[PDB]
Amino acid sequence: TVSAEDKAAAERSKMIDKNLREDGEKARRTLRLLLLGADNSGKSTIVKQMRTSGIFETKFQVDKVNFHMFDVGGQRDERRKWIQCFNDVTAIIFVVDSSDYNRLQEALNDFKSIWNNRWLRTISVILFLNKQDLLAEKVLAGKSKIEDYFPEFARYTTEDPRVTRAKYFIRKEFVDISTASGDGRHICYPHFTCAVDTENARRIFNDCKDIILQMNLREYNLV
Amino acid sequence: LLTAVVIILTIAGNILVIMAVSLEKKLQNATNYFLMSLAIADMLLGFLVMPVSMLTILYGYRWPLPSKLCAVWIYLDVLFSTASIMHLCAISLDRYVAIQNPIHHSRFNSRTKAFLKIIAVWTISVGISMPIPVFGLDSKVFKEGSCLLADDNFVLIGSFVSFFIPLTIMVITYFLTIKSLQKISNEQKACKVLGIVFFLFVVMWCPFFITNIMAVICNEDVIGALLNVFVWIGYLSSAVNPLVYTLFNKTYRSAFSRY
Amino acid sequence: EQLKNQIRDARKACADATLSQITNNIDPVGRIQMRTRRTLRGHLAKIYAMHWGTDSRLLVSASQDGKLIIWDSYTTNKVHAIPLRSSWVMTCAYAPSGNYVACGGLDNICSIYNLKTREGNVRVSRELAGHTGYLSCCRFLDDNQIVTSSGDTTCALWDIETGQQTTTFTGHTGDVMSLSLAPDTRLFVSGACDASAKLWDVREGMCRQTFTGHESDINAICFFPNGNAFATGSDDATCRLFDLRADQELMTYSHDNIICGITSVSFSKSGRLLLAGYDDFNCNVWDALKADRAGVLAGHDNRVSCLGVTDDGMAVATGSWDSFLKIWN
Amino acid sequence: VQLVESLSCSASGFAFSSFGMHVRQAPEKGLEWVAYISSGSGTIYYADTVKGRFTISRDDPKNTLFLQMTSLRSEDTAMYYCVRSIYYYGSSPFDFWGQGTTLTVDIVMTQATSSVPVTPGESVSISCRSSKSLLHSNGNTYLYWFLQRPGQSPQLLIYRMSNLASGVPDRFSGSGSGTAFTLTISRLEAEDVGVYYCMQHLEYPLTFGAGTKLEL
Amino acid sequence: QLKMEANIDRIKVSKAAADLMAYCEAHAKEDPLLTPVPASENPF
Ligand SMILES: CN(C)CCc1c[nH]c2ccccc12
Repeated sequence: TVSAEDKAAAERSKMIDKNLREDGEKARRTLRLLLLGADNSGKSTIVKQMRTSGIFETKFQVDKVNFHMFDVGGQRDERRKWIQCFNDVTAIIFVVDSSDYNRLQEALNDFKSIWNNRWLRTISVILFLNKQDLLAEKVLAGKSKIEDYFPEFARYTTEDPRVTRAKYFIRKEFVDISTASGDGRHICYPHFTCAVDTENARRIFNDCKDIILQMNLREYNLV
Repeated sequence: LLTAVVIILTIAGNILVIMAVSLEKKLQNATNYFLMSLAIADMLLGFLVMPVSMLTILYGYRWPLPSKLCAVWIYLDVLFSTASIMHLCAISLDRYVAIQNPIHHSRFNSRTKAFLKIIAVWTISVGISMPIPVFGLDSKVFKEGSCLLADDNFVLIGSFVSFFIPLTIMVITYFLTIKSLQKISNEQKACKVLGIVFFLFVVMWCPFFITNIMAVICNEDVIGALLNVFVWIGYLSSAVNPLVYTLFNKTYRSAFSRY
Repeated sequence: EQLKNQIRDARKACADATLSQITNNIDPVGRIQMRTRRTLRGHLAKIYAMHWGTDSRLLVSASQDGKLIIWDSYTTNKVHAIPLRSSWVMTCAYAPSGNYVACGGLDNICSIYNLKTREGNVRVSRELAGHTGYLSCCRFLDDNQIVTSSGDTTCALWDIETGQQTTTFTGHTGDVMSLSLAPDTRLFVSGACDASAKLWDVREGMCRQTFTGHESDINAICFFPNGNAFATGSDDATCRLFDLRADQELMTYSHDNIICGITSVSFSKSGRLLLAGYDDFNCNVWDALKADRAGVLAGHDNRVSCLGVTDDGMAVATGSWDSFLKIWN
Repeated sequence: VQLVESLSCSASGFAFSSFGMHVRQAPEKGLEWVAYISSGSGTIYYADTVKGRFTISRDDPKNTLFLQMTSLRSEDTAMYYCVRSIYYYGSSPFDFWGQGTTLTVDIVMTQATSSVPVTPGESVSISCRSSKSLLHSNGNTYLYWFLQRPGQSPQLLIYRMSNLASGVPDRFSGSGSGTAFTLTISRLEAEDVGVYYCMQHLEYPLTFGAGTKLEL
Repeated sequence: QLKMEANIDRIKVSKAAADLMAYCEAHAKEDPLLTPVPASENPF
């Protein structure tokens, strides 16, 4: 009760299924990254080797492993709705302003926003503090003290040791928001980088294998 | 005697694992489909072979069943044992390539790998046990009123490829996997689980294979009385592979607490 | 805002009684049992949007994978696979005549596809630009006319041949998630994160009415079959029915069991049944008059993005993040 | 979208791999079927008469429908043009035909009158019955029509007796009852003249008729 | 816009309710979902 037309349609339909399977398998080889920085971030600056108003893409390959980075110029400040699409990403890189202190409270609030979103729980975060050399120059000058901006930072215990202590203090400040959920499916990875680093792609690459390693351990019931 | 509890718990654990796989959509990945195939290979052990050994034991090692099922029952025993050994051997190798380089394992992570792995281990399990219908089948399978293997060249040379090679692969693979994981607490929990699984596999199946290998290479009543308990200890692994390969996962613990 | 407060008293003066009192004396809908008669597969990622064709034999489904596929419902056969420049999509629309399909995404462009061409491929006749942000809904008034909704707080009507906005609807203060076209096509409604649904006249280019009864953003909106009322879907886990002529909320659909947001809404041809899709992975059918949940259609393991009732009225098609779309009759 | 031939049949102006491809016109009589190939070599079918002595081949870079010949006989000699289709809900099959070549070495469909006199501006009907009931379990009727102007390869006009192919003047139309069918033409003009052939596609072979002719 | 919304002819919600019932009642029998369509008639 099936005609030659219905079977010939089934031919090109099953070829469509096969072509969709092949396209998907080609896509799964790639690993997807979403780069959010509020401002003063250096989002272009992080990876320079390789480099459409709504979404802007930079793509790099390291060790024959292809990474897709997505940055949005078009969208407004508030990011509630478009974030829901990017729940399949491998990681979300939050680049933050190391230099200035007044930004840092709002930056930590933004970190809490990306971390605590209901749809983005499973994803982890890879964190770079850009312009840390510029931060070190200013703190070595010592005119402005970030310990003034926070009373807890006023009394803190851990390049000069003082600048290193302040740098580790702001790093722990960013980690403090992330540890609170405690689920363990998602862990933030702090990293430090000056404006011009030869490869942050290495750090992105080792973080990605760490995340995939942990998900595979979870999948195989090892943990 | 004590084997009835083994039969009952072998039924119960494998049935609960199958039921927890079937009505959960969170456990539908390929890694867990291989474990579902293991529970398939392990349910049939406790209902097709172990009651036969039960009424063989209760009859004082004189088999009340007809003589036509001796080679078939031995073939079923060797098929289920080699399937439930090769399953763990492939699980350890997959675990190694998923512990060493997670990127290249997740690149090819699909249901195709599970289908190829299940087909390979089941082809191995059938092809190891296939000479027992066609070469043993009654002098090679029946002896003194009991159904025991007596073709010593198959008992020794079959145990080389069906156990001492996949054991050599578990030894080299556990070494490399624990060296790679030793190179943080999540990793150490997986190290403890891997150590428990390896140090239970080489404790629960190995005594039977060194006993029968030594009995072929060489006190007959002593070796027979050792075999009559070490086979049941080998059957006790089927009471464990449903339990210890799932119960360290939170979803399976919740599913078992539901029932 | 003094006139608004006077307007607030004015609406209260206009309505004598709530809908719920009048609804009480009618025969009950009873237990309805709808089991999925088909499930459609081949989408390898999350499905954001589906639209039913006028024939009711064809639908189009958009997904995260970046392949927009047109398939035939009854046989389950697959008619087309459209490659997309943008992987990111939130909208798909099926033209009333059926020659045209529109695709909108985070790229801030609505891509309109002519299915029929020499060489028998799907080609984009026009890519429509002029929106500062993502397009959240698209609907065809006609073969040459399309109205778009977007996160700019603007809705735009395009002439596809000319290729630029002939009118701009810019009364909203927030991102406009959803848009519904009336049966007569001359008026349409749109809902937004401002938590206000507004009645838009297509010809004038102005907002005739604004209705707010929602605590949270409205993700979905559907016109009543008569065309005098409509229902909205929100993250408030509430579906409210407003009437155009009365200019007041007639009734609200809420339950203690469900706290999750609505993601879709649609009406049966009677309008007795407002089908709704929830973030709880379950779809509930409500007696529209009494606001009593007749039954639950639960075949989806992940959230239902989109729900549509056929124009003939036979079936309900639910597309979800579970990556296969199930027809229900 | 042009099909050229040299059998080799080179296709330029479309995506080659997306189409199916398939006809023999006798010098004495009308169209009769040769062979069918799907898109990317899905399936092949033959009628018994020309079966086993011909081959079909596709190559994506060369973009060509191929005929290699065996058992050459006076039946083989013919004028053939490459015929194609696309199948989905909303099918418009047998849309476009090749230029043609000349070489020199089951359901029966026919309409009663081989030659029809024509008067301008007057409606007339051409009826060809079908052996197997065109109506199918879905409700899609597989009845088709063509027109071959002399010196030009034919074109599609009407499919299924309720749907009319685009690219056709709307005057031509159809009416149908179960397994008994009557076509409706109106306002016949110049360039309407030719030989009209009708077809049945419930199951292969493609049962093509000798057809009827419009005579001025 | 507020003048346009203010300049709206307004009608009793009860009358609008009865009108809402009327269309439902007229097309209550027609729609397959409320009353189960017979099996042979349904396309699915
Ligand atoms: C008794 N059962 C545990 C034997 C299983 C087995 C696996 N491979 C064999 C080779 C020879 C004899 C027995 C076995």
